[PDB]
Amino acid sequence: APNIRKSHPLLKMINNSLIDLPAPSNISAWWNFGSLLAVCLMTQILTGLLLAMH
Amino acid sequence: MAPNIRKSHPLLKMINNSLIDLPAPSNISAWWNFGSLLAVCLMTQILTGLLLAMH
Amino acid sequence: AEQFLNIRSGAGTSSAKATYWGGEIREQNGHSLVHAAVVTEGAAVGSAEANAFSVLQHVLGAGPLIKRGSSVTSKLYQGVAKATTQPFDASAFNVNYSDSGLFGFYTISQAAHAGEVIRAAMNQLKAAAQGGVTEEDVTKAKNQLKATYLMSVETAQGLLNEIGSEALLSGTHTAPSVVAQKIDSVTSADVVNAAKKFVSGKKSMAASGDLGSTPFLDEL
Amino acid sequence: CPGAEDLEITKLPNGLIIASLENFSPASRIGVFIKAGSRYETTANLGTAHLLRLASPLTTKGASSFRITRGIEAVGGSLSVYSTREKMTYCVECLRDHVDTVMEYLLNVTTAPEFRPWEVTDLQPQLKVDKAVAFQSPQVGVLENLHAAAYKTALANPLYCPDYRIGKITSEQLHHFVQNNFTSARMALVGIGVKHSDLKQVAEQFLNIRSGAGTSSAKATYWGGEIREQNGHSLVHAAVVTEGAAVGSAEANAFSVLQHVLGAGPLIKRGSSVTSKLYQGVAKATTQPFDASAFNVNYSDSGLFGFYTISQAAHAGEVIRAAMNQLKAAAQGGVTEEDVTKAKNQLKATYLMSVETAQGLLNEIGSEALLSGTHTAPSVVAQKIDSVTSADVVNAAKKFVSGKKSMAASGDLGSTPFLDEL
Amino acid sequence: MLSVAARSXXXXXXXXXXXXXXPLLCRESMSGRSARRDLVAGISLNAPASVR
Amino acid sequence: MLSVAARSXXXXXXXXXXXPLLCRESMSGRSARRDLVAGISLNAPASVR
Amino acid sequence: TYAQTLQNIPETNVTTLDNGLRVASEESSQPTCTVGVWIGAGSRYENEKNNGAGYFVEHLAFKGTKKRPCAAFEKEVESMGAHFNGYTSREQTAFYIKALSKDMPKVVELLADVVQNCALEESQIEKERGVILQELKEMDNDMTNVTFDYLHATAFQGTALARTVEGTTENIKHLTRADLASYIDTHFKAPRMVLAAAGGISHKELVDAARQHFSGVSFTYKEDAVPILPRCRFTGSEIRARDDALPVAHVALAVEGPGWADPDNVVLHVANAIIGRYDRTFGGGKHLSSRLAALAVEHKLCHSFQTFNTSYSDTGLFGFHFVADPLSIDDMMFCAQGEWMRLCTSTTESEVKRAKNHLRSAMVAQLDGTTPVCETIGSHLLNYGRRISLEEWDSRISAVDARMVRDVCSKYIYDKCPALAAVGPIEQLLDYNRIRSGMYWI
Amino acid sequence: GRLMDRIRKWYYNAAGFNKYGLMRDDTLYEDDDVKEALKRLPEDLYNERMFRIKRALDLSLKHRILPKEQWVKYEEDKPYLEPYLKEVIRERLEREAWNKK
Amino acid sequence: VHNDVTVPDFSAYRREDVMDATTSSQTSSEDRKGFSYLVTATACVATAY
Ligand code: HEM
Ligand code: HEM
Repeated sequence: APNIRKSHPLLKMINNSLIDLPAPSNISAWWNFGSLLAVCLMTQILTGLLLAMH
Repeated sequence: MAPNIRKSHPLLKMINNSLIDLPAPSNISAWWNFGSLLAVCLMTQILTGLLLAMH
Repeated sequence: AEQFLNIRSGAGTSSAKATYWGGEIREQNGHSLVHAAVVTEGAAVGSAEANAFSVLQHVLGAGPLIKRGSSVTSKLYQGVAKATTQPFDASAFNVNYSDSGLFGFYTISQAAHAGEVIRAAMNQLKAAAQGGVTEEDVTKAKNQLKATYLMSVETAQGLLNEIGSEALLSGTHTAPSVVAQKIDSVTSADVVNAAKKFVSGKKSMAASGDLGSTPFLDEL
Repeated sequence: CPGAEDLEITKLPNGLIIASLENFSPASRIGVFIKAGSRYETTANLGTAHLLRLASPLTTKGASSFRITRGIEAVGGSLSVYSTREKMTYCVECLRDHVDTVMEYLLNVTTAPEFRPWEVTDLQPQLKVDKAVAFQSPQVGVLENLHAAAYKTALANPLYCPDYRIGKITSEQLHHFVQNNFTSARMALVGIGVKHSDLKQVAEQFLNIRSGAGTSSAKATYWGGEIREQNGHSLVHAAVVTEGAAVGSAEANAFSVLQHVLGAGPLIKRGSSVTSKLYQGVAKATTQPFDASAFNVNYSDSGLFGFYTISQAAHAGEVIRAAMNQLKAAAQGGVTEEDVTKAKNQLKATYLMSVETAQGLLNEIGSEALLSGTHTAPSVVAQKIDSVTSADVVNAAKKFVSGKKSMAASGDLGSTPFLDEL
Repeated sequence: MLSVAARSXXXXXXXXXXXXXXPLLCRESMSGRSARRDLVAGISLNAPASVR
Repeated sequence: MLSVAARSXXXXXXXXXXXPLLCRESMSGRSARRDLVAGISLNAPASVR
Repeated sequence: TYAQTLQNIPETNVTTLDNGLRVASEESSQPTCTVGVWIGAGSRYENEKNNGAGYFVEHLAFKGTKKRPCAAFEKEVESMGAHFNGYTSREQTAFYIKALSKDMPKVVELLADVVQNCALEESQIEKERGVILQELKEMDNDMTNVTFDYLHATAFQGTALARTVEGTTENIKHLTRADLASYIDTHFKAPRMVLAAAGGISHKELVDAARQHFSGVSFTYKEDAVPILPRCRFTGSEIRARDDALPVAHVALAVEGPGWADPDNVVLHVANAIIGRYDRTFGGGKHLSSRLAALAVEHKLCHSFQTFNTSYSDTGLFGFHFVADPLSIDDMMFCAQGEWMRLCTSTTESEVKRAKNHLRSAMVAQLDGTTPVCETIGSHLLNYGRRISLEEWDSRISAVDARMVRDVCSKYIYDKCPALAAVGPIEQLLDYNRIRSGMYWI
Repeated sequence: GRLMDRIRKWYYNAAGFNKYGLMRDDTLYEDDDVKEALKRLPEDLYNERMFRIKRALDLSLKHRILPKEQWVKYEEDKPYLEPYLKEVIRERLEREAWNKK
Repeated sequence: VHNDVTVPDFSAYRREDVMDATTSSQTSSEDRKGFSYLVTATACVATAY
């Protein structure tokens, strides 16, 4: 595979789900919540760990 | 579609392609048994750890 | 039939009468076994001249009767065997179409002994076009044919295929005794002349396999 | 500074010919002409000549498959192999300064191939591709079947390896083919743009496989067949020929002229050739688009002559019959003393222009230096061409009308006639 | 005998390769293989392809 | 004229698959001048006459 | 030796007729030759309603003049073994003849008779109408051309250069005997033309014949004025003609070039020499020196690809074109843009040394025969206002070095908005934005 | 003298792959050069090697070995791949050196 | 035929500097990009803070 984004067993994953992933050209802002939910989750975990430490 | 639901299902295909139809060398010795033990061990440590963490 | 069948009568499209060409098509494909057919225009279906070739067929050899045996009643085969020494096969080829027909022989042989096999298959056709047909060969063939025809109707498929082919091209069913009567009413001459029609008529050929030693229609 | 040189042309003991020139061109062009082609194949090694053509870049005893390409490209040079049914030409091109460099590879490729089994094996599937592009022009499909129907051997052999043999050719067949045909007495080392002394030093002082005429081509035997390819195309291509004349034959110049008299390829962009009796004759018979020309081929021991047409499927009959009358009408004094004069110059012009191209020139100097042994004077060729009588031409036309014809068609032939309907 | 054959549940199938396409070594495994007469062609919705 | 042609850097390639002319203009000059030649270059397209 | 042979090349004699026409030639020892007139006129000179005239004209330019009708004209050309051909581009048209050095003078007379007295018979015009319409349907099936027209159509959208040379369907169906006449009168004029000859001809004898049939002189000052055309605006954009029923996809991508005059064009051509070209019948295969050709072979990226530096008077197109299966378009484009970035950022002295040698051989090859040497002269004068010898070109080429190529390519390629034309089953190639990002960071 | 020869034949026997019926070359780790070398092997040598390997793997799984009689002998070990491998490496170095300067 | 195809008018969307079909769009290139890249660079700086 020419570009190491298609062949690498890990960069292929980041690629096939966040970079070359085919998305409908017309999804509205109501399709923005999935990512927010995700980011939210990583955020809760990070602040939670920080609190759990005290 | 695929005949057996072990090849097509996005999850059973995973359990299958890594623990059931996975091609393994016919002659790996007992020294190849530690990977699974390490895994089982890990699941075990986590379970007993949670039980202890609760007290 | 009555209560159902539609698609109105008539005969719509008509086939543009077949026109003889007498060509020679050769297919070099590397095969170690060369197949070859050489024919001339022959009898048409239900033709008078038909039964003649059918007999000239069996007189020359029209397909083995003894498992793994060397046909003796087959002049063509026997004639070939005397010319070649390696494995092979050779037979009388005969087709009867509505407005035309084809007749000749068909061979199979190792690429190198292709020449000898086809030339040999030829002499056997010429040698017959020259009185080389005993009054007996005609008698053997005659029954050899009535037998073949007869057996070929034990199969429900064979029978229906017989009763049908006539009921369509004719309008009625010939008596199995008429067919037999029409077949033996073939003279030793009818046969020899059929052989001549082949030697005189314009030939068309078709080969296949490694033809590096196979002859051209104009080398016969 | 530089001026007019002279076309030297030595020959060594082993029979290797060496033709050379020098027009002080900024670029040199060297070739290796060889009497070898698909004509020397047998049912046993068909296609081998074709593969040998594609195998030019394979590793040699002196240079690797790698160095041959990177080495030639490094000096802006080139390397190609053109071949007919009976001649192969390996030629390279480059700037004067790099001739020496580019020479090493030419030497290696034509005399020291290795035909390593694996290289050969990886290469074979290429015959499949190379053939597929060539056959895009229907022009090539019918000429394959033409030669096929016209002969029984040698020249009857296809120029592109048959399908059934793709992937079945061996390194052995390649080696034997090169040993029995690439022999010094059948080879010539032509070369435009270099001092004759150097091109000579290279030859003798380097070439191996040699001395002799190894395999000999089994004289071509005329058949006069008729091969037809029904393939659905809306445009029918057809060729009808008769045994014409061989190379160097006295009867050669005659057909060449009968060619131009009948029409041998347009001279005015989008124009309706008038000097073309055949074309004009056809146009009067058909009304839709088309093309028609005089076909002429000169081979070592034989030749082909006739016409080639292209037309809508339905107006195929009228076009070919029309093309015929135009050949009979000429076989019947239908050739003016002037038509012969037009053609005569029309030909000397064509020949002349066709030598402005370094490729055309080298191809001329080479074809002679190999089939002959020396270079004819451009005035002799012209002298030999006009010395053709109005009769020579008319008789050539008769030889066509009388001789046995072989034909080759292609396309939807539902209205195309059979050789015996002409 | 106007039969196109008499002059020219069961059944076994086969398989080849496409794209380009996809043994007899004695007079025995070849005899009877020289075109008796014309060529017929069959197709069944329930059985193998036939040819004579 | 013993030239097989005189009787019968640059260059553009093509491509096909495996496994148009509509007037006397885009057809004229396409009737087999003479013999058929075939070429192959290690750096340039394949040609045929 | 190379150095010297370049010098011995006979100089190009040029003399202008007081009526505005220029006469140039390169005399050789050759018995045969070529002469013709190269006009500074094409589709860029046409407008919305007369698009195609220059082409409709090119078709009649051979159906005879008034001095001599069709059959006569043809007969007269054929019967003397001369070849008459020509063409018409966007900024250039030309009609030239191939014949024996002897006929040189009669040729000129004919050339002049065509460029001046084209009969434009009206019965002929109704015939060429169908002929042209057909050639459009035939050329419509040549993806490579359909693609470069689309490239132009978008690269220079809203301007003259955005038009096809053959014109529109409507124009061909309605152009008038008038328009064609008008085109010839307005455009085929002495100061905008060049009489070029190559072969064994005497400049003297040539210029003499010119004065003789290339007469008509001008009175006003405007008749000696060569109009400067309104500049065409380049636009970073794309046109995607999709048809999944087509066998293979065609892609052409390019940035704006400098235009004939600019010396950078030398470098650019050296650059293109580094990337080179390729097609499935190149025997070199996996060993080709062109990195893109190599990958193409290794990964089966395309059926073929080519780089081009299409120059014009004031603008140009510098890009590349490739043909590839529907499922390899992306990777090809990816590797291609890659090689471009490599040009702006890491070109080696080894790559250039070879590129120069390839370019030298290339320029020399453009002078193989009289017709091509004539084409060079016709175009050189018309575009550079003089002839540039191989000795001079070579000097320019020898001056190019890695450092230079990087700077020139960075100047025209790096972070630019390209023009993109894509035809066929192009689903796998996508988003201008993504293509755009490919324009930066090696 | 024969020192190197004694050592070599010693090691060869100490190694023990001959006990599985393997040839010295059958034991090469398949890096890139070896991968290429193998592709160049004639059909017969390739299939013979294939069986030898599958044979060793079966012995290995069985925890058995070949009967002393069947062990490959030092002087009968055919170095079938070394000729090819050395060439594959010869070519690679050429390309490598050529792509530098 | 493809000859009957032309790129629609993008006047309604063009930036000023490249609105005139007769002016080199290259002169305002570094301008149109410098602006958009300035916006981006700024977002980066804000995010870095
Ligand atoms: C799905 C993600 C999570 C959710 C929905 C969440 C939600 C909450 C809620 C509702 C509270 C009570 C807040 C209040 O009113 O005081 C809380 C408290 C807390 N969470 Fe989480 N939490 C999440 C993840 C975590 C994680 C991953 C940790 C540990 C690594 C964590 C550690 C804590 C701690 C230490 C507290 C107690 C201190 C406090 O009340 O602020 N949380 N969490
Ligand atoms: C990779 C897995 C783990 C390892 C290697 C591990 C190891 C250890 C070790 C060495 C100790 C001290 C044992 C001693 O008393 O001598 C320990 C204690 C403990 N671990 Fe883990 N642990 C693991 C996972 C967990 C998990 C997942 C939890 C929590 C859910 C956990 C909870 C605890 C607790 C509560 C103790 C303290 C009570 C005790 O000392 O027994 N452990 N762990």
